Amino acid sequence: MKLAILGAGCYRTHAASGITNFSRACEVAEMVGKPEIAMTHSTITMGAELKELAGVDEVVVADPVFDNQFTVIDDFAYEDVIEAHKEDPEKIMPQIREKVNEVAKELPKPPEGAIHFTHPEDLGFEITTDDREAVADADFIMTWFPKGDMQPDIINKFIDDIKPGAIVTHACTIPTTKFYKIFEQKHGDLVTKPETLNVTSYHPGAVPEMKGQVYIAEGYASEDAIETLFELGQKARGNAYRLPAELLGPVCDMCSALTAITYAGILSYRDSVTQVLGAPASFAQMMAKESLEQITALMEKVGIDKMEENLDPGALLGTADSMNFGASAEILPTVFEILEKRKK
Amino acid sequence: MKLAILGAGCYRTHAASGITNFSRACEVAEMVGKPEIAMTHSTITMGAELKELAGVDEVVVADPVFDNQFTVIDDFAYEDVIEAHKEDPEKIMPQIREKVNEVAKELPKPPEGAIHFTHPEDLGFEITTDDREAVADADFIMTWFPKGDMQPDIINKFIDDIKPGAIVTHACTIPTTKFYKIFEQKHGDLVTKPETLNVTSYHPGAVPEMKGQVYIAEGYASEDAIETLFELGQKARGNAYRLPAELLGPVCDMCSALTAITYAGILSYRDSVTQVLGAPASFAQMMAKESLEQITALMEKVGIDKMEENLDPGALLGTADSMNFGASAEILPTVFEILEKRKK
Amino acid sequence: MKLAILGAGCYRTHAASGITNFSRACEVAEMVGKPEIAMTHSTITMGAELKELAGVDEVVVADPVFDNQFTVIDDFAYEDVIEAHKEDPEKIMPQIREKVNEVAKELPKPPEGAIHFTHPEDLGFEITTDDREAVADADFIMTWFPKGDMQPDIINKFIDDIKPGAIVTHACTIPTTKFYKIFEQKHGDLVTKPETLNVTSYHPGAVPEMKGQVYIAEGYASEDAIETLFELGQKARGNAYRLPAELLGPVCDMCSALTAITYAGILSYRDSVTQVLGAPASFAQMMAKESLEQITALMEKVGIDKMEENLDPGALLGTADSMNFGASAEILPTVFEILEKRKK
Amino acid sequence: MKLAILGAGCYRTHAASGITNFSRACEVAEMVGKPEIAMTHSTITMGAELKELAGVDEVVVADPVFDNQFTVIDDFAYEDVIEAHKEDPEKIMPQIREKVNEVAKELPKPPEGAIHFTHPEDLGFEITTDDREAVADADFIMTWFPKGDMQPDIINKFIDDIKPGAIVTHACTIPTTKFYKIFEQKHGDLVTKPETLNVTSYHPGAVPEMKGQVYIAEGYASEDAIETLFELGQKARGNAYRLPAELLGPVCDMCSALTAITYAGILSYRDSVTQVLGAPASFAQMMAKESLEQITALMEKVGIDKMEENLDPGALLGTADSMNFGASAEILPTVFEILEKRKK
Amino acid sequence: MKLAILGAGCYRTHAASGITNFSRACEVAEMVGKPEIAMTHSTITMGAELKELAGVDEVVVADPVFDNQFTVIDDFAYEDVIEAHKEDPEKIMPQIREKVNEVAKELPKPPEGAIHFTHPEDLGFEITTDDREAVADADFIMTWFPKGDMQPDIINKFIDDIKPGAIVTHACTIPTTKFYKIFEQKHGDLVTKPETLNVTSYHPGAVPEMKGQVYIAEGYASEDAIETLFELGQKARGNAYRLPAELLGPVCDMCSALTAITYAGILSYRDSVTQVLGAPASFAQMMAKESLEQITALMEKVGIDKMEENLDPGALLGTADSMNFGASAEILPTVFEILEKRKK
Ligand SMILES: Cc1c(O)nc(CC(=O)O)c(C)c1OP(=O)(O)OC[C@H]1O[C@@H](n2cnc3c(=O)[nH]c(N)nc32)[C@H](O)[C@@H]1O
Ligand SMILES: Cc1c(O)nc(CC(=O)O)c(C)c1OP(=O)(O)OC[C@H]1O[C@@H](n2cnc3c(=O)[nH]c(N)nc32)[C@H](O)[C@@H]1O
Ligand SMILES: Cc1c(O)nc(CC(=O)O)c(C)c1OP(=O)(O)OC[C@H]1O[C@@H](n2cnc3c(=O)[nH]c(N)nc32)[C@H](O)[C@@H]1O
Ligand SMILES: Cc1c(O)nc(CC(=O)O)c(C)c1OP(=O)(O)OC[C@H]1O[C@@H](n2cnc3c(=O)[nH]c(N)nc32)[C@H](O)[C@@H]1O
Ligand SMILES: Cc1c(O)nc(CC(=O)O)c(C)c1OP(=O)(O)OC[C@H]1O[C@@H](n2cnc3c(=O)[nH]c(N)nc32)[C@H](O)[C@@H]1O
Ligand SMILES: [Fe+3]
Ligand SMILES: [Fe+3]
Ligand SMILES: [Fe+3]
Ligand SMILES: [Fe+3]
Ligand SMILES: [Fe+3]
Ligand SMILES: [Fe+3]
Ligand SMILES: [Fe+3]
Ligand SMILES: [Fe+3]
Ligand SMILES: [Fe+3]
Ligand SMILES: [Fe+3]
Ligand SMILES: [Fe+3]
Repeated sequence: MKLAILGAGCYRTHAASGITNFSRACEVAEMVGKPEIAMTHSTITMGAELKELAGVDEVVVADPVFDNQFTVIDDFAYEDVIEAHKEDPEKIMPQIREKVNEVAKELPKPPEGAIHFTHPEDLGFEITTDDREAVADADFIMTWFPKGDMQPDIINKFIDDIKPGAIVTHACTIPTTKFYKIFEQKHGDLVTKPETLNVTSYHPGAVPEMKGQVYIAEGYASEDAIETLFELGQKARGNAYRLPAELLGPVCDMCSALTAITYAGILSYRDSVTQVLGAPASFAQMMAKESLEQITALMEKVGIDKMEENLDPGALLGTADSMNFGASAEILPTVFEILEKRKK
Repeated sequence: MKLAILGAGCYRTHAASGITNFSRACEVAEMVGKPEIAMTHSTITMGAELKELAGVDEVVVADPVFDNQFTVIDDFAYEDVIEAHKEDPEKIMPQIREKVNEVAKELPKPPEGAIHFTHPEDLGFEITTDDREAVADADFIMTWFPKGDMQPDIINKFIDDIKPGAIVTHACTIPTTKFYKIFEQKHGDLVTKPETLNVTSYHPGAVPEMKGQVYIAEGYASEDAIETLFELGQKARGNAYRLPAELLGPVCDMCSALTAITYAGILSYRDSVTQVLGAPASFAQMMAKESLEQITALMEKVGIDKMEENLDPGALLGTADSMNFGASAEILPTVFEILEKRKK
Repeated sequence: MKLAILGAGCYRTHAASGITNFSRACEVAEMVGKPEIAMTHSTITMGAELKELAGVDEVVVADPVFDNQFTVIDDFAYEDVIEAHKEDPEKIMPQIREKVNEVAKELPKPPEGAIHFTHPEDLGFEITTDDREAVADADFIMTWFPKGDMQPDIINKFIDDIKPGAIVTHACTIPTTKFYKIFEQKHGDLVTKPETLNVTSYHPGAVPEMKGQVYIAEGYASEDAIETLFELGQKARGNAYRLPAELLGPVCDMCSALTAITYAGILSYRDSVTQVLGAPASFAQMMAKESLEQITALMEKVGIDKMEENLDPGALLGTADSMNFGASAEILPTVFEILEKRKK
Repeated sequence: MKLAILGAGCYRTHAASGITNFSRACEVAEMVGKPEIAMTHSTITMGAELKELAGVDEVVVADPVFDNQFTVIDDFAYEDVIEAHKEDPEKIMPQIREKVNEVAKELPKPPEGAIHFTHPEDLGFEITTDDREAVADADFIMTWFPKGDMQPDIINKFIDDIKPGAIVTHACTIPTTKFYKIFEQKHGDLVTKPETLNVTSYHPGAVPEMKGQVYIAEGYASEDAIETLFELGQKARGNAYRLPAELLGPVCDMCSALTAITYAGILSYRDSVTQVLGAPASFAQMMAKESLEQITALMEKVGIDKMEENLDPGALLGTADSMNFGASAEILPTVFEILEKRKK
Repeated sequence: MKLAILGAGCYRTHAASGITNFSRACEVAEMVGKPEIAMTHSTITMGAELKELAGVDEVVVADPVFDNQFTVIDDFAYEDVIEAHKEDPEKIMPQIREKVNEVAKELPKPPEGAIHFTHPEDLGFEITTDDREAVADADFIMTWFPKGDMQPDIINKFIDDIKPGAIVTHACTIPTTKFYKIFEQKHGDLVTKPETLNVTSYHPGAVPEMKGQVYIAEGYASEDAIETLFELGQKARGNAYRLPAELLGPVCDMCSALTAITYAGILSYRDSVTQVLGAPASFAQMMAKESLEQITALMEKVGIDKMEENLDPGALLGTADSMNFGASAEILPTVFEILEKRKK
């Protein structure tokens, strides 16, 4: 298998957030005995995992920055980073963040400059600035691009060079639907077998040097492609989730808390209805559909900031008690406390 | 099992059509050795099949007509009808149609009058005019009502008397969606297990005294209820089809020919794409979706009578040839002949 | 009239398909006594037809490739191609395909390289690499561009240089709706007469060197512009079809077979209903709308590959027979055979 | 031709409005020399016109009120009403209104009581309380029913007694779409020619005893039926309008003023664009669509009462002047005055 | 405050229209005693107003044209332009238009060439060709770009250089919704405070050198940002309007006349209903919604050019009279005259 990584990333925004570390990269470095992995970031971490843990034989990284100001900070010893991450990463992260922040004051932003600590060539990756050459014969094209509306112009330079059947993954900067539309080939004048590509995601939560795990979007790749990528992700990232593409946004670090609350509510309510009340799941679903749709419509109509002046949180208290049994009895206590505090 | 048939039917429109006979009723009469079944019609045929072939122990028929002018024509011997249907039903059907047509000139229409040839009491059915009493303890309520907008007022008289879990079937005079809405119980003030009913269909093609077979709508009954009814229908009607409720209309005697052509086209096209061209089914589906949606939208925009002045049938000929292989090669010959004759 | 062709095309994918030839180009070459037309392809064939058969006085072809590796293969004599196409094109096409395939191994793809056999300058066309200069004073701008999402950036370089009222046509790589949006001028601050353009298509089936005919999209150009282009296409391509723009995709070589089957079904069903049954076309249309919409919705809900496990093909057989008369009786035989073979 | 009028009407709400008279009924009375027509109202006026001016040979009026308290006020001489309506109807209308108002204090509302001044039997109409018998053999069924949600139960008693092809008209108390749904016969089990009815309207503006004219809804009857009814209406009501059914509501006495303003604006704007600016009508239409849709959406979003706090009327003044030429220059003066007075 | 103007504009289309002048620029020149303002145009006028009347301390103009053929016409004395605009601008505008038209024959269009009369550096503005440097530290980014589909590629070069919270305004060449989508940042992997921008408009009617006033789109910026911009616009442009973004198009110089007519109708009808009839505004709104929606749907269904053959203008006359009172009585006279002339 040949992996082509399109976009090496820059550390600057990771450092600037103040809240990331190298825990996962350090774990992988120790697993495979290659200390330089410990300070990889972004797609370089993910490529090193795929190469060293999942048997991906050939890795190329393409990014225009390699002909510009690709900057490798060498101030930090890999073994010191590994050691700090064994107990408290914040022993060393403040020094790293301060150095990166200083470099980023004058170093241009990508693709003119990028900040790394391990050169990808030292991981056995090929490097290039030519996306067309990187994707040649690639089985897995891992794209890591800026914001979605810039992606068609980037991709259309190399789309016709992609190997038929290749797995192509998108960054969270674009919805899967829109990324797929770049590749979708519909109508034609010559009846030849289409060069179908398998569009999906290989998207980490947080930043991949910090956390394992990976999210694989379903809906736009074959089952075989999803299974292949899921198994790679299990080996390389430590765990993987395959999920409908339309749920990627809702499970990101900004949104997931709300999706999680709502989902826990749906599942708990469903189980109270079917397991204790004894009604069909379809009954739970009909009630849930109307409840979810109407609370969502209220938010959109009046604004999330004005919901309480339209629906007093206290209005729910008396009637919500009626379903306080079974699975829902685990979650309602906290909900009642919250709504009691917020009632008019 | 108790079956409550709500609506006995009238033969008059069957006779008036000029195109029906008693072939199936005669077949069942011979199978079970009860000649009087041979001239049943409508729900009475279906009830006799369920009782005599599918083990339904108790049958009641409710219809207001039993207190009005329920008319049993006795001019025809069951054995003569059976004998005629062994080779040519039209030996006897013209005499039957003429008699029914004459009776129908003065006999009021249902529910004031109804024309039968076998009294249901002679089949071992209970008869009543009270729908509320008929449905008491019934496991299968087979409704056979006039046009859909009259059904809520009829049903609401007995809906609260129905046994929880009962299977309730609707006539083709109402869509399943609308029939279900009569029964749907949504919101409530007391958390008790809902008295869920299993809404479906048991609908024959043509008229049931003429043809076996039955259509069972999916979407609004439990899987167990659909399976129960499907197995009853196999035994009682000789065959059964379970299908999404929304397809009932499209498979009726007025519509099915078009649905059949379109479906045969979809399946043939799909198979050419996947089996010969080697593309994924999803590719066939994306093309089919746009093709079907746009040809449908054209019809709606300009009228079915004006399609050819907008899309010349000849416009399709050259390009349609490009997919002339595999399964599609069986159906395209006739299609090309048709479009060639219709081209501008 | 001045025609500006934007995009000369490359033969490589035509050769690679294994299924095209020069039949139409050869026919035109013989009609006008210019053998070099016989090995034109793509827009060059169409331009030669317009110039030599439809009186278009001035033709310019613009393509960046003219300053890059525009490659004219001279291995094949025009008269040998013409002679072979009189009886069996496959006497010579394999040699041509093999040569093109070999050249295409190393020649860059367009716009860096392109494969032709007749230089457009030898047809009396002006050549340029500047789209802005090509479109100056052009009455007909025939665009032949890659995939639709690349077209705005190409077109916006020259859109303000187009002559008011010009006819502008798009390749099948973009839907007419989306191409039109590039040109649509809505709001403004100075009330001056808009420089309205006439957006349509001039799109051949298959490849134009192989087959005559042309498809002209309606909906986004004046009636006068459509009529002008239709008459040019009749003369230049031998026949023409004008059709709603939204039907272009559905009539392409990949899709047309399905559209053709469905359309033949609609027309046949309509005619049985109106001509034999004697009902209004509106009755046929109401049934057809529901049938088409529901069979399409089923496909989308369960997948084209799973339709039969939801709607048994055999379910249609009994009821479809009821409309077996009139025009529908020509098409139903094949349909019944297909559904009988596929029934559960 | 046989006309069946279903609903005789009651005068009480006409009198109570304080604003109606018998001008049209008096005109018809004088035209045909039958003074008793002068104090007909509602459908009785329209039936008398159809019989006496349009050759309708047979008229029956059905209404339950004929077996209840059908009340004919005889206090007023027809010739005195005719004479007053020659110059000032308000010489006599106050006396009539006061008498009707007094009678209506104790007389039950229809169908238990109804107030007339001319018994329909004295116009040569048959009277009945049985709708089923009235519609027998009727070519034109003029329904005049209360509010739409009561109409299915009324109509379903007689729908199966209607002559195939009959013209059936609805009161303004129901939209044509909903009335049509009562009659629409879709699916069926026996392929016989449907008994298609021609659903339309014959609806007067104001009250028909006061004003001539009639509105005939298009969309749900054959062209022949609409033409027949239009020609009857021209003769009987003095003028007629045929219009899309969906525009009936918008042209009623409550709504028409707004529809008229908007329509005059659309037509004036269109003509300025095409005739003076010289742009295609499609350009005017694209601008008008967005303008109409967005002003409508604003009203719905903020409420008709809050539009000005969102869109200052003065915001339109400067830019609207730019189209002040041609047809629009006739209507803009008043509009500018209005918006100037309303500006913030 | 730092204002970055992205796009200096070109006068050529203003001159070519034949209908603009420098009235507002001259007024501002006289107000602040800087004659060179009198022949500014486009964003330069607006920048000079903001600097000289609204206290904006720092103005930079970025445009690629400054490194190409930025052309300052010096044939006209500022004081002569000011003097002419005191009484009749057409004393001098024809000479200006002719000169500009001649220059524009050979000068390339922007961004290769642009026509001005006052160099922005002579107004105290910084000039640059680098948008990224112009937006650095800018509080108000006034963009003035060509057609919307070119804007993402322009903006994405500098979007990450914008100061958090900056106000960013768009030209009328793009809808606010689409411009906002360029900037919208949705999902993310690191929970840091988003760098929210305040997207709105600062759009003049006509051309800003001719007319004061400005339109500020609501919906995509904070209330504080809208208020800030509204107050700047009041001072700098002389008046300002804040309105829902979706109404910008409808109030442009091409569309406003129709929007104005319709809005005046809505307000007049509403007031007749509430103030004279005494009904709730919600009653007026329900009627208006149906009227507006249906007249709009008719236009779309049949075409703006075919409305009268479907809805006779005369059909409205009789019923529209019924609401002829109150506010509507001011506007109906003209409407009735128009519809009377147009009736069939
Ligand atoms: C900071 C950051 C991050 O955490 N996550 C993601 C993706 C995700 O979470 O799904 C991205 C894109 C990112 O931004 P970053 O700037 O680190 O990476 C973008 C990369 O994208 C590269 N790039 C820009 N244009 C091109 C191009 O035309 N081709 C290629 N191959 N790389 C390109 C840049 O130089 C840069 O290395
Ligand atoms: C002729 C005919 C037919 O072939 N198929 C169907 C149904 C289908 O194909 O799905 C119907 C309804 C039908 O009409 P028919 O008039 O034969 O049957 C309607 C029956 O419905 C009965 N009925 C009317 N009102 C009531 C009521 O309130 N309760 C009951 N139980 N039956 C009622 C009538 O008296 C009559 O016997
Ligand atoms: C092979 C092929 C084909 O059969 N049909 C179509 C259109 C259709 O069926 O509707 C296209 C576009 C095509 O692709 P091909 O690569 O042959 O043609 C695209 C042409 O488009 C040219 N091109 C690319 N960028 C530009 C540009 O900016 N301007 C112009 N004028 N041509 C351009 C290319 O160099 C090339 O000659
Ligand atoms: C006052 C009034 C009016 O001006 N316009 C309309 C219609 C329109 O403008 O389109 C109606 C219905 C009306 O109400 P009105 O009460 O005058 O008329 C309703 C009539 O409808 C009759 N009616 C009620 N139920 C039935 C029924 O079952 N059958 C028949 N035939 N008439 C019925 C009533 O007794 C009454 O005579
Ligand atoms: C004539 C004209 C006008 O009246 N109004 C508007 C806007 C509105 O009414 O809302 C525009 C855009 C216009 O077109 P004009 O050609 O005058 O202005 C476009 C400007 O936009 C500049 N431009 C083009 N590309 C870029 C770019 O990448 N960056 C910047 N800063 N300016 C650019 C051009 O050189 C030019 O000066
Ligand atoms: Fe991400
Ligand atoms: Fe998210
Ligand atoms: Fe049926
Ligand atoms: Fe049907
Ligand atoms: Fe681009
Ligand atoms: Fe094509
Ligand atoms: Fe297609
Ligand atoms: Fe009315
Ligand atoms: Fe109305
Ligand atoms: Fe503008
Ligand atoms: Fe506009």
